[PDB]
Amino acid sequence: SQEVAKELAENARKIAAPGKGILAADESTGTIKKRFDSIGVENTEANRAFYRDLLFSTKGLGQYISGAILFEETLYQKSPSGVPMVDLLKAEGIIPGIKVDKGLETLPLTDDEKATMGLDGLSERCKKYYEAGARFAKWRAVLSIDPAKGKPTNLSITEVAHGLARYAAICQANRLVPIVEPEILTDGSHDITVCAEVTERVLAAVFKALNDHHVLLEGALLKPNMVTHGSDCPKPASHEEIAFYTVRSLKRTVPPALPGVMFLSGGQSEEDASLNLNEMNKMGPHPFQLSFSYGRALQASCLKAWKGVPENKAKAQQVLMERARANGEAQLGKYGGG
Amino acid sequence: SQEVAKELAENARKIAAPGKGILAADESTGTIKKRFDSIGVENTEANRAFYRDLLFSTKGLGQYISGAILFEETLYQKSPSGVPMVDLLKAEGIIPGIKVDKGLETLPLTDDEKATMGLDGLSERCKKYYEAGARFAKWRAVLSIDPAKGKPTNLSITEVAHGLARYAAICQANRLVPIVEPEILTDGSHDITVCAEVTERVLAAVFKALNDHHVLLEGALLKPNMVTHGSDCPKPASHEEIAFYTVRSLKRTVPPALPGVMFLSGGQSEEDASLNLNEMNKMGPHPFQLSFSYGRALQASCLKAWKGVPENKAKAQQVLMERARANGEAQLGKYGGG
Amino acid sequence: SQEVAKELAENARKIAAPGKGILAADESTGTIKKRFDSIGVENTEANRAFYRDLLFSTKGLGQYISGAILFEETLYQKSPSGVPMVDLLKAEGIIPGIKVDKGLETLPLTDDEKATMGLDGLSERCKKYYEAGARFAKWRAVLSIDPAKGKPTNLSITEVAHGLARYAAICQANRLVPIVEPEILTDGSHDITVCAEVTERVLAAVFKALNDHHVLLEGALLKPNMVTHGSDCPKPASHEEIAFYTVRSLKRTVPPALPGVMFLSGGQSEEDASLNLNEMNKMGPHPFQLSFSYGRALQASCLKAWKGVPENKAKAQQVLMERARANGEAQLGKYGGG
Amino acid sequence: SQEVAKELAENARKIAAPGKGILAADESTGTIKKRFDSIGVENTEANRAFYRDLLFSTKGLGQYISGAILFEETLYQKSPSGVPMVDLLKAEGIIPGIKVDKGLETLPLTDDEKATMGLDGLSERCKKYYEAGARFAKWRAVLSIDPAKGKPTNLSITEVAHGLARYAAICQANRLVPIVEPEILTDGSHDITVCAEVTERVLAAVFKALNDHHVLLEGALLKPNMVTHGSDCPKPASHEEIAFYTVRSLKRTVPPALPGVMFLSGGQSEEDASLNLNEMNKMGPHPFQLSFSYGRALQASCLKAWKGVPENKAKAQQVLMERARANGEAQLGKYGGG
Repeated sequence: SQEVAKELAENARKIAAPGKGILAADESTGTIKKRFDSIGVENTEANRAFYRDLLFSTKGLGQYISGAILFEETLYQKSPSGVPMVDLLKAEGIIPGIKVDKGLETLPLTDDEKATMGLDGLSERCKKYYEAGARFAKWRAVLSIDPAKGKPTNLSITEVAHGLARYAAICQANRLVPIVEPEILTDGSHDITVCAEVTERVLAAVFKALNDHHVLLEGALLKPNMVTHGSDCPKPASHEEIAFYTVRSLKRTVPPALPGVMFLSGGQSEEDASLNLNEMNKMGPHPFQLSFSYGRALQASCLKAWKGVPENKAKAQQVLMERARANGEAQLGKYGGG
Repeated sequence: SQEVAKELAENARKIAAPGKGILAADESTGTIKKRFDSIGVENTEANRAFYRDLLFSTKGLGQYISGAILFEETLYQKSPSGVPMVDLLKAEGIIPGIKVDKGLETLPLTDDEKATMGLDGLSERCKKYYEAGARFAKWRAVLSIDPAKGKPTNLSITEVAHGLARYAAICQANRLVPIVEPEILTDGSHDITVCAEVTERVLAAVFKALNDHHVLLEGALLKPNMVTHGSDCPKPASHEEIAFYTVRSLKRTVPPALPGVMFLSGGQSEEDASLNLNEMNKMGPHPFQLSFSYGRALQASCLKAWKGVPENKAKAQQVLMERARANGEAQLGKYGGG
Repeated sequence: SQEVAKELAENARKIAAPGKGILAADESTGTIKKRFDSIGVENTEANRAFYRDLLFSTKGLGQYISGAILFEETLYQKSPSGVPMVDLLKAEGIIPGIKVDKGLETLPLTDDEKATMGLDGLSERCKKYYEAGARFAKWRAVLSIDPAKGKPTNLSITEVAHGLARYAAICQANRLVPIVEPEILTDGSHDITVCAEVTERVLAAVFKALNDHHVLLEGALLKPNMVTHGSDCPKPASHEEIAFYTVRSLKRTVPPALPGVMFLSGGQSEEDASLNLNEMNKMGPHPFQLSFSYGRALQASCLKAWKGVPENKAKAQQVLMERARANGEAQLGKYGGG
Repeated sequence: SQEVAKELAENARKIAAPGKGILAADESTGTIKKRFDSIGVENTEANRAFYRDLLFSTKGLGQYISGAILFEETLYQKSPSGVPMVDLLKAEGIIPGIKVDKGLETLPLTDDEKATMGLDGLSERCKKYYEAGARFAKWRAVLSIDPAKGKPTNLSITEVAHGLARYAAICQANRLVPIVEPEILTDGSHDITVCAEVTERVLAAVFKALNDHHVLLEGALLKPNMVTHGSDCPKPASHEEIAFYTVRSLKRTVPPALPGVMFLSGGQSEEDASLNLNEMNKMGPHPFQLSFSYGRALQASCLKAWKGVPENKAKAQQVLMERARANGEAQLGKYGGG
């Protein structure tokens, strides 16, 4: 359908807009519990509603945020003051997105390598989510690097690629732009060069599968890890190194019909997440927009500021805006540091 | 686990027992509605319970039937007289089995080629079904032959193989013997030789995938189509031909660690279904047991006899027994015709 | 080896230089026989030497031609006047290249689909050719489109990709930049959209294989067909269409680490070959250089001018220069027509 | 061609005849040099001719040897007394076979993992070899187990399978039964269970590729390693273990349309090679004939007896006969030890 293809491509380009990127706010109940913990907030619906409203009602946010990934609860939620979360996003011109996977399950007879579940009923969910205001979807797969254990195994990589390709095609049949997230975890003490090799291998398998399932790259986005040393390493790789190996790994594997690569921050500090993106965009221009789809790296300071205390709201929204601005500028290679 | 492997292999061999095979009684509500229609029975739970009890309470059935595939409702059902369906099977020494797929969905951007859905929550369902008395599972995939349209497409075959391998591994992790059913439909007017070529191609892909997912063949069973002309053909292929091409297609693709091949009857008459199996077992002995997993081909006369009329019960159970005996004898290559 | 990688990447970029492209002059004895026929020249070594010298001694040719693909004879040949062919190329700053495949052979049990032969002794040949002055290599694979016959078959595509990946890796181990040529023939009456679909499928398989064999894309080049209607079609597709579908097919499949895509002209007129390239480069800038590797489309007029008559030499070299200029300008999207 | 298929299947069954197996006498000049060394014989043609004649003229050899694999020299050789080597084989009713690979080459950018070369000109060679009296061919691929280095790598396995499938199809198009030899070397100190896992993985890939290339299994033979501990292990696995894991690895992967599995002895003593085969055939009957294709394990004592001394001829031929008888009896599970 030319009409569906056009819509998907237009929406994908709008999400990958220059100077903008994604707020990943799609923490499940159990994932958000953890965050609310760090600042000693109790995880009532009302609080989740307060926090999500705090994010999405931030004045001017849409200058830097093109799209927000929601958890299903939030998609159908109202702010404490009674406005639908989707209408907050719409007032800032931020496109609502929806996490659609059902999370992870061990692959039988692997060393705790994970499949991503969620295809059953996906098509029907996508239809409902579109009617609810979503225009893009997210599905996260996870791989581990462990050279001693041959991780990621063939089965790991082939499963991740199968699920991502099926999900992406199903999204596109339902007018949702799929974000394809094959996250290679930082777990371990491998060097950046090992991450690079594994990332290239995984992305080659993912894009071959996307092609096999007839996914329209013009109407899709990628959300990969940056290429870094493992998290058991004592010093992080330099920003220059991370940018070098990350851009190279992408240029080696990703066809340029894909309109955007929206990195996950994967445990990086807020500042590193901005600086590492900025370094890639000094190296511009590129075949595709290199931008951000950040959760913690946009939210961590905002949360630690808000503190569960309502009174801390304005301060926390200002802090969210500082980080959104930083990453918008980093998209353009114009972030000066903070 | 040696213990789990042992159990699976023992159970698979028990299902593929000489002189016996499977009653496929796993019709969904909507599938059973159709059958109850032909004889003008209304599809109440009570009737479904009456009919399933009529099958499973048939005295001596376990002489010829090693295993019965149930629909979930039936697994947790009681006969009209109040005995659990599973306890009827247990009294005849018939192993309960459970259909675990969630049925079919179109693959995006194919010409109505089908994925089989059901992996989400499968592992947990298998655990519950095992506790309920199931010891084997069934998952049906479907492929079409259409040479003009390049059916079955690569995407069709690769999806069918992926789902069957994932399902089989998940079953085995939960102590259930998986029946792997990749049914190539008879739709169309292709010759038996075309069916043979496609069957061999599909089975080669299925068994490579089973190997890739670490499925234990000793603890699995296959439920393939026989190799026949398409159903738009004027005369069926001869029993000798069907047996020739079917056994050859299997010998060309199936490793002999697999303990049984339990054919689906796929629209064949009750008599053809018996004769075609019998012809294969004159050609014995074989590397694996060639037997039956029949639904209509065991049930059609039984249903048309029972008529929804209770009074017709004994006659219908006698008729079921005639067909069970016929197919048990056919497993041994000793069926004389009926 | 950083050193070998650096050399390959530098040389690939030099071949894919802006405003320049490749003269494909690697006609075998039997292929060149045909050309010499059209103008009634007899195929003596001396004539082949005269014609190749006529091409390579063309004054100023290196303004538009970065590289020349030779046949083995020519690589070790002297011009009639006694100068080595390689030294003619070196005086114009044109990089010598070498065809290294051994041509085509039918794949058993296909409908005359072709494997490309040549891996045996390739590594050793590459070493010798490098010592002889070659810095890049060429290997041609061929695929056919026939939807009724399911061409190109899986076996066709997988063989083409295997041979190209093996060859490319072997070249790179020997310091030669591989030109990867998977030519999809124009044979048949399929529409441009069918060519596009098949081209994308083939390129996806080729680049996955290149990744699997550890080929360095930064040190390689692609020589694909343009995307066109089949040659049994009455009107050629418009330049705009050909450019649209060709650039899209590339953007959909080719990672942008590849430095150049040097099209084959595949039976196009000299003028179409220039105009179609020029149209793609109005659509610039691109993720990779889109340029030319033309044989007939650079040579046809030159040959028909020279006529086997020596006296026609200057005229024929002027004619070669007109076409080289045209295609150099087309690389830049600045060709005005001829 | 029914006619070619019939011939191949008949010949494959004749090679895999009960109570018989293959003498692998296809040592290249450089391989035979080594053997002639151990007993201080100088490697003249005349000696190679003497030794090969000593083997092939052994009276009654054809009771136990169905087929002899030759090196090309030997296929076109005469015995010292002037009889063609092929005519010696024909007088004993032994089918001549021919090694057709061109040996091994490193795969670029692997840790010295090997491709097998030889496809170029294979078809034409097969035609000539058939005219010369060959009716079966051999092609050896090699893989290593090194879990620390992820050997055998995907590239290793996929290359081995590609070459074996291409070669097998080409042989069959030329009326030669292909012996498919994917030898997993014993190098290293891995346990028998690791060998088993790797063997199963490799055979699954090989047989999927054979299917993809349209190889007729009924007209082919396999020559795999037995499943054993690595050669750096202090005690060999027991005969019972080796037989258990070897038969299981085959039953798990090899379709039973294949008529024979003719093991390589891979560094085993003459006695172990016989006992290990005999142990497998106590476990009979099997889906395919389990037999032998032995070089050293048939020849070692014969060579050490002959000593380069002509006078030792009769003794050496008697010794060859003892080992041929032993392995013929082992095929039948009736060898009592020596």
